Amino acid sequence: GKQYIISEELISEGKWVKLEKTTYMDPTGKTRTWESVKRTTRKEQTADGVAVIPVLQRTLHYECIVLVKQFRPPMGGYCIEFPAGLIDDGETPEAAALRELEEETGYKGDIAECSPAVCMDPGLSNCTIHIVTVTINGDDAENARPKPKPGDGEFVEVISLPKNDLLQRLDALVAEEHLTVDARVYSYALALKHANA
Amino acid sequence: GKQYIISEELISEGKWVKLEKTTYMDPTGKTRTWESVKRTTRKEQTADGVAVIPVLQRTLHYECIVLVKQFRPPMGGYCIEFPAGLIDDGETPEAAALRELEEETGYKGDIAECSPAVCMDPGLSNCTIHIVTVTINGDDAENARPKPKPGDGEFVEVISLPKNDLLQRLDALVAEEHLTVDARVYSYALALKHANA
Ligand SMILES: Nc1ncnc2c1ncn2[C@@H]1O[C@H](COP(=O)(O)CP(=O)(O)OC[C@H]2O[C@H](O)[C@H](O)[C@@H]2O)[C@@H](O)[C@H]1O
Ligand SMILES: Nc1ncnc2c1ncn2[C@@H]1O[C@H](COP(=O)(O)CP(=O)(O)OC[C@H]2O[C@H](O)[C@H](O)[C@@H]2O)[C@@H](O)[C@H]1O
Ligand SMILES: [Mg+2]
Ligand SMILES: [Mg+2]
Ligand SMILES: [Mg+2]
Ligand SMILES: [Mg+2]
Ligand SMILES: [Mg+2]
Ligand SMILES: [Mg+2]
Repeated sequence: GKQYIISEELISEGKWVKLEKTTYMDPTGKTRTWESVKRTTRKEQTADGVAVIPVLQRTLHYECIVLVKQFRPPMGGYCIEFPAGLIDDGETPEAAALRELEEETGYKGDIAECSPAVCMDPGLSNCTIHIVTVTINGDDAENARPKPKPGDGEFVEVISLPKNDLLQRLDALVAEEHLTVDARVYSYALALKHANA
Repeated sequence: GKQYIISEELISEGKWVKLEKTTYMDPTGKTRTWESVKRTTRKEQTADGVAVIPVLQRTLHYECIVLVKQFRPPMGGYCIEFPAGLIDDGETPEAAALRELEEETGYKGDIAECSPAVCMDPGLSNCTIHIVTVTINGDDAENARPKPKPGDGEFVEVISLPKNDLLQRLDALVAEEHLTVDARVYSYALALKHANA
């Protein structure tokens, strides 16, 4: 028997996040519940945000993956992640990705590809994002002196690491600093390693 | 200046998840708030769970990545993910990995590598997992006819896709029906294609 949602009761709602009690039908026709999380900023027929995989390309160097370091309140510490942001109203995933990349890193990129909506943590929330691959011409005079343009309550640090040695460099950051690496960044790094050998 | 947590005020706590209002100090010395989510099952000094990257190997065959498909209440639909589960009390990440892999797919594997705790969705929750790379000897009799041993309220479908064509195969599954691929699975698949550049 196929499963389906029966009802979604609001438990508590903040200005950005809300908790819900989800009642659904299981394969055996039995009613069960689940505690779900959702963002209050999600628009209809639109993913919550985007994560950007910024590939910095330079003539004299191997490719680099541009990451950002930010203090994350929910984590109680600093985290290393792909640049990311919530999609603004009417804005396409691609546009959101280029804007957030420039805002958080100062780099002006070009779209390479865009994934369909993927889930962030399906066992807990309904949060989804588009993973957008963007290339950056690191030799262009325009990208010589990049500087972020963060908002009021935002201070991002840019950290670019070699694509051919990503996993190792991420491990070093974890060991030497008070940092947590994002699961998507690490999954990306593991496959780069697994593909290689 | 270094940012840090000033206080955490409980907003709503459930059986599995809770919502809190976090107050922290920004780089300038000003206090700001943030809405954060946490799992109530989280034990101090340990990550919430593990995600397993199972590589099914067989002589003279392409390698396959074992994934699971399950109905996810928060998403209101089915999702394709790496087998994963919460870490049991006192259980090590590696043991959780092999245990969850067997319960969800029936396969018995060997640990290849284990990542440090990485965050699932930092801008929203404090959820963390260890991504454990595991290899499955597809030529061993015990792995010939593996059968999932799920819980009372767990219903999983095993889907193994070729590692050599992972991203394309994921797209083909999504073209067939309403399905959402996990962001970590997609990040992994993307890097397999982006590697060697
Ligand atoms: N939970 C919150 N509590 C208080 N204020 C909030 C919260 N979420 C967002 N905001 C406000 O909206 C802004 C969105 O920042 P983005 O930069 O536009 C989005 P970013 O934070 O970068 O996240 C991008 C993706 O990764 C995150 O972990 C989520 O998965 C998200 O989908 C935050 O910087 C803050 O000003
Ligand atoms: N939110 C919830 N509401 C109601 N009951 C719950 C909830 N979370 C866990 N449970 C209970 O604990 C079990 C944990 O299953 P795992 O299988 O042990 C953990 P799994 O679901 O697989 O997730 C593992 C990792 O990937 C998922 O996205 C999770 O968010 C986590 O990051 C659930 O099957 C259910 O019995
Ligand atoms: Mg951001
Ligand atoms: Mg933004
Ligand atoms: Mg932003
Ligand atoms: Mg599970
Ligand atoms: Mg379990
Ligand atoms: Mg399980």
